[PDB]
Amino acid sequence: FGANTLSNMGKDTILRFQMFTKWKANGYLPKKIKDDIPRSLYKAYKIHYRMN
Amino acid sequence: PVIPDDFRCPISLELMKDPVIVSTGQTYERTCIEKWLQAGHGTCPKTQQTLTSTVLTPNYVLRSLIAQWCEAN
Repeated sequence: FGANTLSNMGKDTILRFQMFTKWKANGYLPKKIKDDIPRSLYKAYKIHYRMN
Repeated sequence: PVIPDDFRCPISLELMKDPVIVSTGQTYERTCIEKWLQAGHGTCPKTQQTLTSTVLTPNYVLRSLIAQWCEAN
């Protein structure tokens, strides 16, 4: 899902939010995409889905 | 560590230290929204609604509610 795009989300919070809005729009869910992305980035998306 | 989501910034997803309000009525951490306007965007991040002002206004009553919630826990 973007080779270096994904690391730049652990770095940049703005890019990470943009991508989170895109993952939400395609209803990727908390557990469906877990174990395809890092644990830190997962715990974040779990919060982004809950409130956005 | 039971942090209410209303106190979280939509971009940082963490507790807000300096919450500010934009013309749409949405609240963000100052450093986060400042970077979003620095990157050229003229849009409310959460609502995509285009902004009518660049003024960021501190949300003092929320700063109070966060500060109260911080001293209890």
